[PDB]
Amino acid sequence: QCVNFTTRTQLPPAYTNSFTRGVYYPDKVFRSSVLHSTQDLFLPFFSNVTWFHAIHKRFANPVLPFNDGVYFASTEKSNIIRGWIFGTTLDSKTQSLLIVNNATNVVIKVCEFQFCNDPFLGVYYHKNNKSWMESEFRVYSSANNCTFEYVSQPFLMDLEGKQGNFKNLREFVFKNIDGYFKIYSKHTPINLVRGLPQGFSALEPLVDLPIGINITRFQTLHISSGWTAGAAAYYVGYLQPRTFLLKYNENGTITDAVDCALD
Amino acid sequence: AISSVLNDILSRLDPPEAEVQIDRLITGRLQSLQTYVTQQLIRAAEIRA
Amino acid sequence: AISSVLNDILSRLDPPEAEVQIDRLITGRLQSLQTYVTQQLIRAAEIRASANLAATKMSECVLGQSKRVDFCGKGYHLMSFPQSAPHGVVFLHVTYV
Amino acid sequence: SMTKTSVDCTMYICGDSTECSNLLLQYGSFCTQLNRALTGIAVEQDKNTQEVFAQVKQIYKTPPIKDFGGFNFSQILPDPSKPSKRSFIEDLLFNKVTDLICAQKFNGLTVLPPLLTDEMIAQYT
Amino acid sequence: PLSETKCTLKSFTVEKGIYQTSNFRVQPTESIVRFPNITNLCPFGEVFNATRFASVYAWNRKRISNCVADYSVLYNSASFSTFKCYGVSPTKLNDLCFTNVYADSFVIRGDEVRQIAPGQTGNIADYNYKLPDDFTGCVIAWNSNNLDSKVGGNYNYLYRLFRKSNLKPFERDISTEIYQAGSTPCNGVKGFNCYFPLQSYGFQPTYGVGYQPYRVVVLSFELLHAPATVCGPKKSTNLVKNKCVNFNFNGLTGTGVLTESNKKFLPFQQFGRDIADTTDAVRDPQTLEILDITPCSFGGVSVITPGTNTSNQVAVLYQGVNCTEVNVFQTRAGCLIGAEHVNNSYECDIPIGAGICASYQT
Repeated sequence: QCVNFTTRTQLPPAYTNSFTRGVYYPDKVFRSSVLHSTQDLFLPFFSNVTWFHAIHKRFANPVLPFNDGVYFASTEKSNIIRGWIFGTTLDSKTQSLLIVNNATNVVIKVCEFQFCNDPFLGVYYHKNNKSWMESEFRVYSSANNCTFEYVSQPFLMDLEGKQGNFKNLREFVFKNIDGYFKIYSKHTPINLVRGLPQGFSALEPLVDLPIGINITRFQTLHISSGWTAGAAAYYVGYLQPRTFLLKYNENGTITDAVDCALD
Repeated sequence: AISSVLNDILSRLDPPEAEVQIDRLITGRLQSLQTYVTQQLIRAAEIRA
Repeated sequence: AISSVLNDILSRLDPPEAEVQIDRLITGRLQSLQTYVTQQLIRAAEIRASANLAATKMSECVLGQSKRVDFCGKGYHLMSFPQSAPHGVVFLHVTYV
Repeated sequence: SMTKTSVDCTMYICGDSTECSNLLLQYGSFCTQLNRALTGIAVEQDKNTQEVFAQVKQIYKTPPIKDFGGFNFSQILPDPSKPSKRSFIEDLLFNKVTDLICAQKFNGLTVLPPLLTDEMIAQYT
Repeated sequence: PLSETKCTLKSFTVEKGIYQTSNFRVQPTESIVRFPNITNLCPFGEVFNATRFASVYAWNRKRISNCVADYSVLYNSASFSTFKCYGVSPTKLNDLCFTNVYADSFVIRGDEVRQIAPGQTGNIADYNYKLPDDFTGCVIAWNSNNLDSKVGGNYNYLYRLFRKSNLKPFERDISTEIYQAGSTPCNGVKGFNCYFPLQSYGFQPTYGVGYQPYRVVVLSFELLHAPATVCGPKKSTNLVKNKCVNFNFNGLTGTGVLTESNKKFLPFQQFGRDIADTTDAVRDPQTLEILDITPCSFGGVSVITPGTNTSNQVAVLYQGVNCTEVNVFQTRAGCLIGAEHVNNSYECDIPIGAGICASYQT
């Protein structure tokens, strides 16, 4: 908590390309064999996303603005990301939002958090009774004055380390509508060496948070100074008022999307 | 509108209020007259053929 | 207006308040309906000219033998075979070249 | 000819509501003439087929013993063994020309059936 | 039906032929609306007995959802000074269902009463609290000048007159510090043609109505596409399919026949719509079920009768529908009553369509 990571240094702003990502259900309305158009905050196709990774001498825990909207794309074998940190001051001076997955459900709380130097999570020496359950909380020292709490439905999470190309893919989109936080979640296996694979996927709504707090900055949590990290890769995108064409199948899944102003 | 007779509109509502009721008739009558002219031009193309 | 569904408007606003909202929806739909009818009357005249030309080609090319050039098709006209087609008719022209 | 269509402004303004019907009375006959205009279109669609497809009032047939002088007319002649009389050429003409219509009928759009069916038109031909 | 053509043609002599007169439609016999059980009732009357309310920007909220709404204790009838309501009264909220309800209480001024309205601007509307477009309730107000008013103004309560930007619906600012007021940031401490954002009530009991306090209680309403958990005082009016009914499903009010289909739906998508952006298929919010929306049958009326000098016999024709109510015959055109079907073929006289012709014979 107090002592930061020993081998951590400053990460350079590396960029890469994201092809079809940014597509999501704009509303909860079902659709059957019908095409529609909509305008909302989107991630443009063939855009540039910032390359983020954690390797044993670059440990990524930056601070980026939430003002214009933020896109999450995480390509990881061990699903090393346990969640994210939200807030403005990101300290006990005001309230800040935290989303942490304990590998069973997702705990969402709004409290007064005491922010140390280097937050992080995870477990040590997994070889004995793994269970991948949150035990040591290294992110904040304490909390109080909690005005919001939420518990989601049970989830399945495999954090075990693997070798070779990337497998699990989790893409989240976090936005603010009139104070309501609308969360998108999708999980599908992929095969990735570097960059991003060529394909298409649809994002589904998860939970709507009626909090109403302003978030000007955010952080990322991985996995006390002697701990190392596995193979992790993820992105932070920026949403824009793009216009897409959303095609729907008979079951309501979007297999096709077209960005108007790209081509 | 309130009534088709304009003499009843001018003799009751105020000049600023009367223009609103009269405007509803003018836009309705000009559209009805435009519909008549539209039908005449279509029938005029049939009689010329 | 506020919305395009009267079930939401009539169940909320007052009769004097909803009267202005429904008046704009009806007037817009009456103008939208006249737009379709006007476009159909124009196509009704275009399809009539194609029908009058069809009865002319059916009589001269099929029933009889027409000497008109570029009417029954290229070449010296011999006969013509009509064929049924959806919303129309197909003419098989036999000519001498 | 084209597809016969019929539209009613009674259901077009809104259904099962006295609010639309009361205000249409103030507008009077505005869309009543529109209902007569589209009705006259459907009448013109059926008259276009009468002045063209049927030239004469008498029906003619092919002989059972066919000597055509060397030409083969079996392509243009319909098949008597089929339930619907169609030739080899009319089979392609029908198949190469292409629910959308059922969904539009829910808003008050009425598609009138034609005066003559596919079996009728082939019999005049 | 013979005289129906007389008024259609505006003549007392009806010539032979087919004429359109009226349009038949099947009216719904019952109303099928299905939503699950009630959770709790909102504290509509419990907030009226509070000693002191919060300010405009400080509004306190008690969260009780599932808009059944307490209908028992109602102080809203002729008990207060001024009644300004929108939508429907809270007595009628028993027929409607809302997702979440936030009960708010605040004190405003005389000139700030007109600024209260859903989806509207204003000094306190944009900069402090804005009503959502989902609020169908009444705005309750009463004159507190005999209590909260003090000599020389009451500075206990506060309000924020200025803010750097307008607030979105459902947004709060509790900051009492000095921030940007106008469009030009003055960088903290007041000056450089900026203004101190926080303000205090100047309520004087001896001045006019604009300078006097008014206690206002508004219960925030939320209407979204999420499934509703409550229906009325009574719920189901148990479903009987294959009948014309008036349905309200997941907030979609319509009239049509309810049938079961094979359509496969996603768990997170409640209701579908066709290419016309109209209700197509919906799901049961109470239990697990899939219903298809089939609108009730309708069509035009066709009258087939000979001339006035021939006979008075009239044959009514229904276009493109099957007659289950009702010489009742059915053809490709539809239900035809008042006529006899003849297998023999005759010259076409009265046009019918779909390969059918009618005539007056023996």
